[PDB]
Amino acid sequence: MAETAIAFRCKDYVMVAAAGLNAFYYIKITDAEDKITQLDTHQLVACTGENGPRVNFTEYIKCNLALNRMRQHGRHSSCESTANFMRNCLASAIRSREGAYQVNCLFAGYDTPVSEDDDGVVGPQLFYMDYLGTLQAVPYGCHGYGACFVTALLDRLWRPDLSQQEGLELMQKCCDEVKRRVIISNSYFFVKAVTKNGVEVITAVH
Amino acid sequence: SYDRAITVFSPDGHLFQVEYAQEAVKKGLAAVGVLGSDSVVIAVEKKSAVKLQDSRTIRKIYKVDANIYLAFAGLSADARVLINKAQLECQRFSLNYEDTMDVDMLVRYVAGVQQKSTQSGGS
Amino acid sequence: EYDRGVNTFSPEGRIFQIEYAVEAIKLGSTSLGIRTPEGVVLAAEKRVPSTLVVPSSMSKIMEVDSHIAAVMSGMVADARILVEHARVESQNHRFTYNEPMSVESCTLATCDLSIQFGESGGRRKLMSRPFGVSLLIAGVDEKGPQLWQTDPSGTHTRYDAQAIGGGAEAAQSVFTERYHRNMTLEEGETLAVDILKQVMEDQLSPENIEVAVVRADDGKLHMYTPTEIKAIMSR
Amino acid sequence: TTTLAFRFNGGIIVAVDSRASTGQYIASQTVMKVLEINDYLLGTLAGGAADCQYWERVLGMECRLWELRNGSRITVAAASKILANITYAYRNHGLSMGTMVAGWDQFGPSLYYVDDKGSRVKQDLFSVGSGSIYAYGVLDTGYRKDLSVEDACDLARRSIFHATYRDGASGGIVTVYHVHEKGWTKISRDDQTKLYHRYFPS
Amino acid sequence: SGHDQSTDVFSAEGRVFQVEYAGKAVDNSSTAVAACCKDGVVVAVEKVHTSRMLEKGSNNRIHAVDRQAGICICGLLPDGRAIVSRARQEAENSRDIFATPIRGSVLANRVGEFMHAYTTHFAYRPFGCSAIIASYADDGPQLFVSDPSGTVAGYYGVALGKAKTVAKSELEKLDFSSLTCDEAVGKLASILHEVHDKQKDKLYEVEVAWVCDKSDRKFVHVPADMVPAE
Amino acid sequence: SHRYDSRTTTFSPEGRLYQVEYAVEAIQQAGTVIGVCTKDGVVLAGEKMVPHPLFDSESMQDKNTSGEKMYKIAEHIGCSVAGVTSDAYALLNYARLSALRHQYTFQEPMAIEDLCRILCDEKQLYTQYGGVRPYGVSFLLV
Amino acid sequence: ASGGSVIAIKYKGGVLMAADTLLSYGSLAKWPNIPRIRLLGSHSAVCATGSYADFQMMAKQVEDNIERQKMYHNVDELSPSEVFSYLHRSIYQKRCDFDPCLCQMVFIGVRDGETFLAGVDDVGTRWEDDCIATGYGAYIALPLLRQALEKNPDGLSRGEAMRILTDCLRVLFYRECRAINKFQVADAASDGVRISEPFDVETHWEYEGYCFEKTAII
Amino acid sequence: SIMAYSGGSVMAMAGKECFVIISDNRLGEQLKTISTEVPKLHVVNDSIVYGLTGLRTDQQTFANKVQFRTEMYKLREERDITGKAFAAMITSMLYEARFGPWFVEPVIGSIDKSTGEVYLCATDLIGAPCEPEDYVCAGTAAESLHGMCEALWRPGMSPEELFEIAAQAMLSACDRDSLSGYGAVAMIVTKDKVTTRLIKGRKD
Amino acid sequence: WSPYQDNGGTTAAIAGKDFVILAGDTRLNGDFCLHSRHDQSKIFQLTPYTYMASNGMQADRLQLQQMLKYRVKWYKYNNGGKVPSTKAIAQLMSTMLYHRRFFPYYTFNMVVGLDEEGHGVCYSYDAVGSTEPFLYGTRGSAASFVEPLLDCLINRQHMTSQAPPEMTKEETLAMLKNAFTGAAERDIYTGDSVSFFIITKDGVQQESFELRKD
Amino acid sequence: NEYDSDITTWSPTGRLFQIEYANEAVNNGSATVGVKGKNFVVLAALKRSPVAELSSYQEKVFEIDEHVGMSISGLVADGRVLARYLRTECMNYRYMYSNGMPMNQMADMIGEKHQRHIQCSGKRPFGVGLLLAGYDRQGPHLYQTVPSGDVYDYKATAMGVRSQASRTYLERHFEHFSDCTLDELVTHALKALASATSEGIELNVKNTTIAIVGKDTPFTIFEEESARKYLDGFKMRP
Ligand SMILES: Cc1ccc2nc(C(=O)NC3CCCC3)cc(Nc3ccccc3)c2c1
Repeated sequence: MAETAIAFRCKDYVMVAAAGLNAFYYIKITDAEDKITQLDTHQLVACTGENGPRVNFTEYIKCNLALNRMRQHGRHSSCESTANFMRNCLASAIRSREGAYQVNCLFAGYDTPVSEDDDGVVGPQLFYMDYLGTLQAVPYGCHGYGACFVTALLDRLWRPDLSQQEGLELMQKCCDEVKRRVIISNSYFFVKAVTKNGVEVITAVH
Repeated sequence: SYDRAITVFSPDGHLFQVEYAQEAVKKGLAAVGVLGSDSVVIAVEKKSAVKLQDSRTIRKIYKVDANIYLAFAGLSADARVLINKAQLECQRFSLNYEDTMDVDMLVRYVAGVQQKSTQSGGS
Repeated sequence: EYDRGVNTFSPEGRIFQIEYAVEAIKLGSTSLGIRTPEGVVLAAEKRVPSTLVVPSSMSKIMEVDSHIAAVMSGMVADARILVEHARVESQNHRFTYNEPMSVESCTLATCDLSIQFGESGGRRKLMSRPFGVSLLIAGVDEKGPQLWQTDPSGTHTRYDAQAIGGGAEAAQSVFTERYHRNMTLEEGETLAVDILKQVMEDQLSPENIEVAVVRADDGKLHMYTPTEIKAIMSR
Repeated sequence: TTTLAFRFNGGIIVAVDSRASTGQYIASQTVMKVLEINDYLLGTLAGGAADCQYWERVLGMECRLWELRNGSRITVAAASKILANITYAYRNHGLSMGTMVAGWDQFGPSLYYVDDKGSRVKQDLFSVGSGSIYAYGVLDTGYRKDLSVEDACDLARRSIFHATYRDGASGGIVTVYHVHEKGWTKISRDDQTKLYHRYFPS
Repeated sequence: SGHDQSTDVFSAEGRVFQVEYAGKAVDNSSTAVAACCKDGVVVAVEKVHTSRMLEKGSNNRIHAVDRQAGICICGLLPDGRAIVSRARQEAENSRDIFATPIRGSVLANRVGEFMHAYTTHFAYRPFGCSAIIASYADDGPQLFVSDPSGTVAGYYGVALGKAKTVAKSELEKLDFSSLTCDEAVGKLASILHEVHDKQKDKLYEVEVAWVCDKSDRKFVHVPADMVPAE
Repeated sequence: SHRYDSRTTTFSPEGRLYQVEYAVEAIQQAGTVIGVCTKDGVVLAGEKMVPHPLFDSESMQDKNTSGEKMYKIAEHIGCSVAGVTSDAYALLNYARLSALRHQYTFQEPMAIEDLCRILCDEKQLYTQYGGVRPYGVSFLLV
Repeated sequence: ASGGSVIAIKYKGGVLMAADTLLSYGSLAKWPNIPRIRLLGSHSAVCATGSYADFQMMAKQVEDNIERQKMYHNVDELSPSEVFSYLHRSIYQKRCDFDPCLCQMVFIGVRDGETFLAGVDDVGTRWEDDCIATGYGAYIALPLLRQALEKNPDGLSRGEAMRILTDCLRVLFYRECRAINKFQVADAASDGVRISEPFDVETHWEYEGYCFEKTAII
Repeated sequence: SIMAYSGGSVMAMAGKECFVIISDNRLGEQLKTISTEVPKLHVVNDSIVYGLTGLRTDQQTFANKVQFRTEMYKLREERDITGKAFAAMITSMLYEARFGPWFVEPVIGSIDKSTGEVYLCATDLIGAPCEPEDYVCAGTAAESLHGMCEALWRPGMSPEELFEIAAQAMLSACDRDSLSGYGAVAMIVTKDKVTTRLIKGRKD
Repeated sequence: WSPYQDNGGTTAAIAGKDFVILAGDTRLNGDFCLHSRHDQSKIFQLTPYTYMASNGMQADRLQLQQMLKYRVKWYKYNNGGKVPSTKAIAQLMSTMLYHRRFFPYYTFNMVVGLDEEGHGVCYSYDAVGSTEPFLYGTRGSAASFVEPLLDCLINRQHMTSQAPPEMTKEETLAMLKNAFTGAAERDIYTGDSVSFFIITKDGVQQESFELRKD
Repeated sequence: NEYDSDITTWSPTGRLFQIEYANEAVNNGSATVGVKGKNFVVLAALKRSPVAELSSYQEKVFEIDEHVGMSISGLVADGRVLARYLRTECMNYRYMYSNGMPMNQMADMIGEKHQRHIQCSGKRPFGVGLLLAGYDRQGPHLYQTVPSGDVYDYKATAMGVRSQASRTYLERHFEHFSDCTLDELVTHALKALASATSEGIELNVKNTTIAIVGKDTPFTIFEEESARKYLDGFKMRP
């Protein structure tokens, strides 16, 4: 909630960005900590929360996806399947003894035909995930204090057919707005993108 | 539950169940592994082309992990169970230590599982 | 055969499974152990199944701790369980008492694990059979160099010079002579090498056997390399 | 309690004070806040002293078991992962421990911070404890990667001293360790008041 | 064949042969006698010693179960000790859950039920001993016998062991209505001495216990200087 | 007692499991069913027992879930059985449960190979553990 | 049901332990004819301040242990020190299970000459001394008992101990709200422990400063 | 509270041989609208349509459980589940977690394809059923929905008239509710056909 | 009802060159009364060369003493009659104190004894077992009154004078007697008599020192 | 024989052959002798002699408590298990009552423990016999336990290989053991142990252990160094 995560999906890509803040009660431990975990070749999650639960949840999900790929002879899972698996994990956590994962997720991915018989999703996919186990497909989503600040901004400026460069400029505007309006210092924003070629780490926007 | 001693010693110091499992291995498809300067080659017998099998290819060499591959001789279903155990062990290792399991670590785990199969009651 | 149970007694009073597991030891490779005031020496015959085997992958001598080594004879697959248990117990002793664990205590823990076999499930899952392994644990502690021997019956015995495996009786016959209380470490090493020579069907080479030494003055375990074994032979 | 550790071209520098204050009263002035996990890994004491001591002893036992089973030394990434997993298992049990794992494995130097809630972060510079707010001010201002071993040790010693001078819960003897490829060496152990007289003569 | 290897198997004629073998083991044990004297119960057993260096009182076969109840063992002594432990558990359960001493008939029924449960399962074998329960509870003096088969029977006078028939015949000569414990102790000791063969059991001792009004209804051993010399 | 234990999950001097072979022999006497996998569908054709004149048809609605020889595991999965039919019903229920559990977890249809694998581990488990007889049934999955 | 204070003092030849025969239910003096001193074994006695149900259960558990051990095995009866050790361990085990025996017990015993006197709390604290007191006897009677002990360190005779014990009982009746003038004294000596019949002490209420006019608030 | 965290409202109304079930589109976090295109209706079969209201994660988990149960029922029992049996199954599922309750509140409408009888149900979070013959409604705008349905509903409505009444009631109830709105989605289920419609609403 | 109770009292240890001086005040008190003036349960002998001293709850330290004694006896059984060393007992005490971390003993303990070379060593612990070695140490109610005094006379800090020679048994005993005498005149929960244990290689000797009774 | 393969099988003559086989196992162990005096109990154990250079050590005599010890004969692992159980029970008793367990109660507990393993199908009898030497308020005690579960209270006894000679020797001097001093008791036990050795072996410190328990003497084991006082001067005079 202190750290703001942004994501928006366009015609040919999904761009996500995650603040790199890590703090101890008022002290900035570091400002460059990547909170975007790549799950599959064309899948990633931007997670907001404290380091422990976030890392444990992302590593659990990634390891389970890898194990499924091993036991299914390298068959990559669709974005909806992975999103539902994460949602089931989060929902099961909230009724367990160890408690709920205090992690808010923006899950981004690109679906490609696994074989010639495939007839599923082909475009990009974006999912908003609450820590309680909420899952919703959205054109754009945000978490953290600046989230609302970005959301209206996106409602003002987002278009379905934005190009990569114009999307980069839009993400730069969103990060600038978060830096401008949030008292919590989010100096660096760790932007990544998912396209048909996989995951790219974008350094221009930060 | 059923935990009768199945693998027991014989009056000549032999474990008959282990010898019979080895004999079952002796009737399996052949497999060879060769170690090179920068490559490891695994070849398996690939029983035959029945003309009735699926046109889609299926591998008889199994990917336990991104760096570790396995081939077997013997009973196919027991081999599949062992391979599933090895894959789960690799994932648990890479989840408890953040590092990928070495080949020797996984081999030791598999050998330990096979050993425990020879000393557990009812199995 | 399942005519008799695993807990049955022979009319002579011996447990059938334990006596059958003892005969499995004599079908294994030969292992040695020499205790001297300068230290304790472990020697073992590798007996690799082929020349393509990496000889280091069939280590007959395993390190329980920096001051305790163990050499096995019989079924090497079962010996791994015993050595892992000994390592865990030694690490627990170091954790709890902040001191190296004694050789006798390590052997006690190994035999405590070994004895837990049977068939009655009840509350605890027991082993369906005893271990087909005889262990030879060497070390250096506050009582100097100590050598102990472990049986499948779970009975530990402190020894001065013990040999297990196929060439056991011949090694003991050599032990009756040519051995005293105060041999030097080099003399013990040469004795072990000669005894391996006398009970080996194959020819002795630096890579054909495995030699380890725990020194009294150093207090640490030292695995010998093939060049060191050749240096021992060249004497 | 003030502890710091930073990574530079030449390895890792760890520095600690030696004060334990049970609230208002000074319990001891000789506490060892650097916990020598092995001859190649170092740990730090902060928070509940008993928790840190017990769990880093557990970590050292697991590292030794790893070495015995596998025949090779454990990596710092795996060693820090063991402590982080243990701590995360006990995140609802009220543990109080903030440690740093610093080591030189086959991939060069590496430093991790592990809190009492399972967090495990990997950066080039950390300060832990109630005096960290004073160390960072002296540490962030003079830190640079191309520091000499003597210069890095001086910077760490000066930062710990400046932490002990203003923080009432920090003090005692400033101790400085250096972790290099061959392991670690206890670089220095200097009294804090003598450090004041050395840094501010006359 | 295989019809006599476990207790969970009936024979073709409706018999459980393992229980009969346990009873045969009981029948090869040392002789014991007991008498209910309308004012108390007196039990007397013979202990055969295989060594002359045994301390006096070794291998006690009579054990107090409660204040007023005791059990004599005829057969395998360790099995009798297990049965005595079960009887002691039964007696203290009554004193703790129901705040009353256990009645002799109730204790005998509990002992019989405990002994019978080992004759119905394949994983256990029947006890190789018979239990003589002597009680002086609120239901008066009581003398019961529990068979390895688990059946219990009340007696005025009873004999068990190798020299059973002759001891029973000697017991048939008593009145049991005018008989008192003071003379019953001597009568039982004399019967045991007379019926015992002196050329096969060289070392023998007579162990006598009783619970009547003279001991405040407490099951104790006799004073040492009360049984006859021989 | 251990005397009457048949030792189903034990090896023989030839490394062969006699219970598995006897189950295979049992399946040999079951009705024949043939599967043909084409490019536009898969066909299952099986011989059912001669209809007695007093046989009655269960007046089930939705006459596409289970027949006398052929059953539906999921909307995208079907199967045919050969062998002990009563053993086949339990495994069919297990397969349906596994497919619906996979749909619960991932909200996608289970892969045919995955379902085939998951119910094969069930059959394998009874040949190594438990000390009971294995399932005497063969499945043709489509 | 709760019991009042218990006091005990060692004299030259044995131990004396006094307690009132009253169980109260809050401020209600519910039962004035309760024998609170219970005999354990053939050598010891116990009396508890506080909950009477917990004391009943603990005394039953302790007495069953002695008799069963003596009866089941041909062994000597437990010494008073051993009985008190078992009692203390049982009380502490109850405390560690968060089901404490909410009593403060005074324990006396004599065997073959050696005298034992001890006290134990509901939480596991145990101690031994020449004078023990629980409840308000710890604040009221105990200073007087200690003074009487220290005025003659060679040892108190039975009459001297009884006199100071009755004085302490009189003061307790004066100053303790939940008390009655009816007490029992158990005497542990070489032959065994003997509980006396209930008795009362003589009181004084005729001080000249106690009159109506001097105490009046006009 | 937890039931109003996600917002949302559902209402079912009974026609003659038909029923109209309508849900709002808003999904939010206690004030903030996460999405405006999240209907809460679920189709079990050609005869039963039910909606869930409450915590959104609980809505999704309970919907997955119900889908599992209905698919297993249709596999075991070679037939479509009926409305009354489906409502009873939901009641049992909700009462199993009586002390760990799910935070949903279902609204079930069903019709007999052969008879035409209409069955409505609306249980509590622990499964306490409620089967009237006019209408059921759950959600944050439950009071306003009840008022509008009480004021507008009549017994013998046609599918079109019933749909208009339901749409008007839903929109007017969402206007007075801050946690519901953004249009509506309606399903008219008759004996012969099923129609799905999306109804204009305020963007507030 | 609370499962904890503080019985007061204070202990103090000073480690010499070839000896250890352990000391504990013999006074057990309850809520507001005084249970005994001759309580000797504070100091417990584990081995002929190792002692433990506990402050706080009396029942908790009795239980801890029993656990330590039986662990030491098990160690002796499992090591061929070899008695555990002082450092081994210190580590065992730390481990067992931490094992009850969630229901801690209400004890503050010190383990004292001789090293392998014979030189005396002291160990101090918190409630949950945080061990720390030192040459002296005071625990209990009067620790804050006597620990700074031991700091001034032993470390000799802020003194522009040559350090006096290292103290013998007699001077250390006299210093500790002064410390307890000063503590008993200002702390209300300590002081009826002090038990001193002087631990050397030639056995251990015991001494009793009189204090005020108010 | 078709009635000896199981423990829960009664012989048609009323015998349990598995327990008899366990007794045979006990009869093949190293010889040991127990002697009880008026205040002391002395155990003598015959350990393996070295083969002219090779001294093997195996622990047969165990210390159970301050007042109790025992000597095993037969299966060493069973003896170790019984020693662990007895030590645990002694520690439990001394914790509850702050005193040592009485010897009669201890013997009853060992008997019950032995009986617990002779009636269940999934159990086997302990192939070891024990000689318990202790002291309590009732004076010296000397017990012998067998795999069947019987516990014998003995003035003096022996068990192991060729122990009939030791027993028949002790049957001539046992009635005087109530008057012999500690040294005389040790000499009697040593003579009994020497009566059980082979022809060409004489008792000496290298192959004999001496355990002593008394009224003011905690159970003390005597081996190579400490046994010089009792074995250096000792020879069997026929
Ligand atoms: C990386 C880091 C940076 C600053 C840290 N600062 C404090 C700390 O106590 N700061 C004081 C309070 C606010 C200002 C002064 C504590 C930390 N870790 C920690 C220590 C012990 C237990 C658990 C965690 C830190 C870790």
